[PDB]
Amino acid sequence: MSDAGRKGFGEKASEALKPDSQKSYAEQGKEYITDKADKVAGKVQPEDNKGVFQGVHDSAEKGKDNAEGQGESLADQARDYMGAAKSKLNDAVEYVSGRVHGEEDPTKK
Repeated sequence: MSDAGRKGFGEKASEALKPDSQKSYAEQGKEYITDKADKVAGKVQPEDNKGVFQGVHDSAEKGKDNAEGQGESLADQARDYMGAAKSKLNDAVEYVSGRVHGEEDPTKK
């Protein structure tokens, strides 16, 4: 629940959720075009052709998908990790400072 500039983790975060690496998208895209060249061609009425499904199915071609300013927010996941480091750290330090000088010999050399 937030939205603002992030640290170096931001870039990586967006990369993690996304399909990193080449992914199988390589084939997905290619096949996508090949599928279009078939519809655009088949849709034509040359000296010989036919296809009633090519029309009713052409409706599926629709699909733009725009952008928007909503969804998840790493800012919420960060505040959780950060705040956890404080409580966890203060817990260790208090123990360390108490051991270095308290729960250990006087160290007389």
